[PDB]
Amino acid sequence: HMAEAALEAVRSELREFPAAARELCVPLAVPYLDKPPTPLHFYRDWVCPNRPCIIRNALQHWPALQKWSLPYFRATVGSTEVSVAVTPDGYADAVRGDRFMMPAERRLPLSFVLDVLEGRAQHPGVLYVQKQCSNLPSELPQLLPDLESHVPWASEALGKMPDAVNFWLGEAAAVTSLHKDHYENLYCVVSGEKHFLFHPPSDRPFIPYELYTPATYQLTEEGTFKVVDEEAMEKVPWIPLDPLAPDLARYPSYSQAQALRCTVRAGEMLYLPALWFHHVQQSQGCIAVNFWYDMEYDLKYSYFQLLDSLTKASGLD
Amino acid sequence: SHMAEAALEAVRSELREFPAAARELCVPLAVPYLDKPPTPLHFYRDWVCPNRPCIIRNALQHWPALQKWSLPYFRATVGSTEVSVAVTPDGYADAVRGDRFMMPAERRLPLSFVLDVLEGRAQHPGVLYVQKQCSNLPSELPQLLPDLESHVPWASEALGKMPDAVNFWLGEAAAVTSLHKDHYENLYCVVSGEKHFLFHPPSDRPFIPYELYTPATYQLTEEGTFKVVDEEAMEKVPWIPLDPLAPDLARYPSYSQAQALRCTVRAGEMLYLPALWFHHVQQSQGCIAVNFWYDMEYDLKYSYFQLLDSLTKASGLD
Ligand SMILES: O=C(O)CCC(=O)C(=O)O
Ligand SMILES: O=C(O)CCC(=O)C(=O)O
Ligand SMILES: [Mn+2]
Ligand SMILES: [Mn+2]
Repeated sequence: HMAEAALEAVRSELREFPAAARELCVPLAVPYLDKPPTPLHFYRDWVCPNRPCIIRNALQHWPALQKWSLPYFRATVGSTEVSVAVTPDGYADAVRGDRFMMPAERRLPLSFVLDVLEGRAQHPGVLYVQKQCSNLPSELPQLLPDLESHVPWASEALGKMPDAVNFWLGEAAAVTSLHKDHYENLYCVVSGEKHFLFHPPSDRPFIPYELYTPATYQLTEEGTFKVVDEEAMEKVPWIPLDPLAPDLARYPSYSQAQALRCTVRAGEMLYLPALWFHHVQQSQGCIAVNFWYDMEYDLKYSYFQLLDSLTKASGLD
Repeated sequence: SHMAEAALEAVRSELREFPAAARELCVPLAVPYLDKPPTPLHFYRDWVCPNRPCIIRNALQHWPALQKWSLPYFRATVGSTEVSVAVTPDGYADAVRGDRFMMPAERRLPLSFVLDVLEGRAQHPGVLYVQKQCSNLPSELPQLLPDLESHVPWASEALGKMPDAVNFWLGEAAAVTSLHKDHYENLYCVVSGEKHFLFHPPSDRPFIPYELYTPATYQLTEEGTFKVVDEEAMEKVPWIPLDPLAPDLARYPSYSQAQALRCTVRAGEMLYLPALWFHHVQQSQGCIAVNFWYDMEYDLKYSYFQLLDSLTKASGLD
């Protein structure tokens, strides 16, 4: 009886938190820094308040920035075998139909990827060097001397070294579905550009989540794609909504969230804070590197956990 | 419907678990000690941003006050100075008493008389405490400013701002500061004696009770008795009725699922009391203390605490 009234009160506060939080803590545009910050300034101004920014002139020390290019990769590591994600439509690790679709895993010489990117050669579907798991040192070690194993002022600020360094090189059709990571992320564009769409963690009440049975694409011999359910896998929660084409009929509440878009260009470094929902688009053959630092699990993390569970518990998700 | 009653219980269940879940990750079992002042970066990353307390030793060695300051030294130095003194019948200024938020009687007495009371050479009705705050050290006792620093340099650099106020504290052992929290980063410097702190983290809010009280002020009558005059001009004030020293578990049973964190801060030591932390304060007789208030950043942790506070009310736990 009366409990229903208490439930709507709780729901109203959860619905009001995302607006309150952004007016106080979320920028109106992802800000630019004229130069790398000091470790103290970085932690106080961006890391602790959990706020994104793009740092200019932070890679001028990197040999890679003057050297890296599709022709340079061909000459330098063309024969190196790399892991390449293949999908029919360019959405790896994304909800397609009623399944969480995982990429097809293929080993291919880098040279081939470069030909496909340049339109020199074809392949069914969409290619993306996107292995992660610190794929830069793991698969293209010969490129390590062309960059720093870490961002010194950022590593000093956080008091720890990165847990992984990943290399990203994909087709323009290769889109990363909206998701969040429990890492502090420094995303460095060496060539081309990346188009980032953001939601802050405090938008959680309006970001829909559902459980999907996991599946993987299997690439046939006939040049088509099959779906192989991962029968021996626990189910995985994921965000079904496309921020670029949101289904406001199924999840009207996403309109009450507010996305923050931005583009990061070659030579620029983006600080993407921990737990921020992000969706990523790239230019054809974009070359990028990102540094992952495990986040600190403190009051901000415990608070988000409460927000995430209460979003579900209150029936907003 | 029947689902609504079940949904509300799932919410309340998560809220009641949050304080224990949060403290396992974020709240220490005991207040840690530091052997020397930290660097600005270390101070921000280890204590401020994670929002957790510590006591810093050997941080006041540059303060002449640490060698000079004492009850006798003050008498010679500022004994004739008139200062605002809080007076209450029982030693509890800014505390819930019955159906009113009781504010102390503020009187302007020369400091020479306060020292007499503390040393037992003289007597006064009720309990004396110099706690006016509002930066009462530069405002009322400017002669003492040379004996210390106008701010804490390594802390000011870390927080990127200057202190919003510097307060002088001196009171009887019977004068207790009720449990409350501030919207400030607080650096509490004990110059002489000792202060005993009892803490609750912000995340204990689900079980920390709050009520709205009519404000009233004590009035000392010429006969040495205390009258209660209500403050009609102020709107109702929210305050914590509960006494961590004698908890009324019959009235507020839910405090038992909270967990207090106690510690003592001695002369020469500096406590970092993080913003929004609930704290309750006792002092030895004539304890001498100074504290720096830096305004907190109103960031995501503030919004999160505001949400937790609001949810505590919407859900019926408070
Ligand atoms: O670059 C991408 O496509 C994804 C990047 C990402 O997911 C991350 O850095 O956390
Ligand atoms: O010194 C006391 O008794 C209380 C001080 C206090 O409330 C504070 O430092 O914020
Ligand atoms: Mn990511
Ligand atoms: Mn206080």
